[PDB]
This record gives sequence, C-alpha cells and structure tokens, in this order.
Amino acid sequence: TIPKGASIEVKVQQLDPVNGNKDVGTVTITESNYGLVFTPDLQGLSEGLHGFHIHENPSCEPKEEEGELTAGLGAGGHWDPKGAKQHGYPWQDDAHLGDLPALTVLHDGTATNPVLAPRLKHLDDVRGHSIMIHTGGDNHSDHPAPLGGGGPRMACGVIK
Amino acid sequence: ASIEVKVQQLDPVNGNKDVGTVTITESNYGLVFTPDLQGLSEGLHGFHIHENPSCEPKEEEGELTAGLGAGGHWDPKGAKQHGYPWQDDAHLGDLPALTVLHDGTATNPVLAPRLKHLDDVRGHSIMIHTGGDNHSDHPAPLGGGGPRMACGVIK
Ligand SMILES: [Cu+2]
Ligand SMILES: [Cu+]
Ligand SMILES: [Cu+]
Ligand SMILES: [Zn+2]
Ligand SMILES: [Zn+2]
Repeated sequence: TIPKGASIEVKVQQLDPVNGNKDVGTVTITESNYGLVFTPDLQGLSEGLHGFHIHENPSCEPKEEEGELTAGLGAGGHWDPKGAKQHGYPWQDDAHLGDLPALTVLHDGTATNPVLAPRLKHLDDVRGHSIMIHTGGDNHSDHPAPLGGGGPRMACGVIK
Repeated sequence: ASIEVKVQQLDPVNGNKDVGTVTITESNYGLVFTPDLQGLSEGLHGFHIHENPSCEPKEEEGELTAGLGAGGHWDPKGAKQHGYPWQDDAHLGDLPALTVLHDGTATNPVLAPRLKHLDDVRGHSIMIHTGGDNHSDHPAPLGGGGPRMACGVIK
C-alpha cells in the first residue's frame, strides 16, 4: 500500500543493454524525522549486498564506453551537489550526498529491507536524479576500489 | 572513541563459539554499529539492543532458552512497541537489521539515528536473531526475529 505521508514510488529496472531491461520492482522514498527512507520491493536480483546510490542525471540509459555499450552510464556519476568529491558513508558529511546505505538482496533474490539516508532531508531534493543498484557492494570508501567497489550498474530507476 | 563488543553464537548445550565483534562508534547522525562477524547463517537478521548486560541462557518452562538473560528490548523511554530505527515511538534498542552474506560473514555497518551518545548503550547487550525484522509487533511481536542466535555484552 502507498505509505502514509508524502512518498515517491520509483520503478526499478534490471539493466541489460543487449537483451533489454527488466522491471524488477520499486523503491519507495519517504521522509522520516531522521532523513529519507528508501524501501525496496524488488525481486529476481543477485543475492548479496549491493552498492546503492543516487546518481546525477535522471536517466538509466546505457552509453558506449571505449567501444563497449555500458549499462546505466547515462545516469552520470554519484550525485555530489555539495562537492565532497569522494565516496563515503551515508552518515559522512564530506562524502557524496548520493551515498546511501547498501541494499540487501536475499538468497531468494528479493529485497525489502529499508535503509535510511540521514543527510537527505526533503523528498523534492532527490527529484530529477536517478537511483542506482550496483553489481558489487559498497565499503563506503574510494579505497581499495573507487566508489566503494560497486563496479557495474545492475539496476536503475529515475526519480520523478 | 569506540566500544568493541565481543559476539558469540549461542548454544547452552555444547557451548558458544566466538563469531567476531561489533564495533560501536559515534557519527554526526547517530551511533554506527560496524560488524566483523563470521560463521553465521546467511540472510537478514534481527539486530537489537537488549536491557541486560548478559548473554547467559535462562531456564524457562523447563527449557534452557539461549540469551534469555539479556532480557527484552532496551526501552528507556517506555515506548512499549517494537519499530523502525528511525521511529521515535519504538524501542530505543531497535537497530537496522544485520546482513550476513552467503560466506557467513557480516561487515556492513548500520546506523541507529536515535542513539546519539556512546555512553547511553553501555551496560546492555546486543542481540542477533535467527530471523529478520519487519520492524513492527505485527503480525509477530518484536519484529519476528525468533530465537536469539548470537549475543555480546556492551561494556
Ligand atoms: Cu546465498
Ligand atoms: Cu552508484
Ligand atoms: Cu532482540
Ligand atoms: Zn559516492
Ligand atoms: Zn524492539
């Protein structure tokens, strides 16, 4: 059911530039007294922890990258309006504002565990951007791998 | 400043086994619980702070229930209701669920936004349940975490 209070229901697509994207559920965004809450209702995804971030552009389209059609590159990089210029924790002030807690996909491929982004206070702020779910996880650092080790873009949705 | 909590998988019979630690630190948005666990069953697990600084099993109805010595959910404000970590009228001990990967390890940190001071959690215990946590007493009271799987005392 639509949650109580203002909310944004984002459609999420498993990305595959060649075989076509596949709708795998939604991520509903609400406003708690401690920041925005992202509640997933996804299915058919790879088990494990997955990097979860807000990206700059309101697009999930693929883009040619060095001769390879790469999924979700149209979304741009991690949303960093405050110019932290480094990937970090959801509770770290000098980290990309788009850095959310990692998403958990169970063994059965489903994801329903909500996560909080304490630095995001208003719904309107995330409108006009995209939400990304990566193949890899997120250690909330640019070391030993850039952007938390998220790597490829596995699923994506545009926040209207 | 930090608190390193030693965690053990509970088993009142053969004994408990050290499964790692959970380190508690302060952030500008609340206490962060960073696990470094291993040897646990994969999946999402209920994660809460319980009232007593004990992980001892307690005999109940002819049975020796594990981790019962820790008491119920830490609830200093008397919310008398289980809920979300960002829910003000829920137990203050209600933390975000913990993720154990397929390989049995847990290293993903979680934030408890309503907990602002490190000292406030001292003298209690942290519990990891067999089941998950739907952050409500409905349909199952206390989130449906079921049995107490692992536990550590917060010093
Ligand atoms: Cu698995
Ligand atoms: Cu991302
Ligand atoms: Cu518990
Ligand atoms: Zn980032
Ligand atoms: Zn509770």
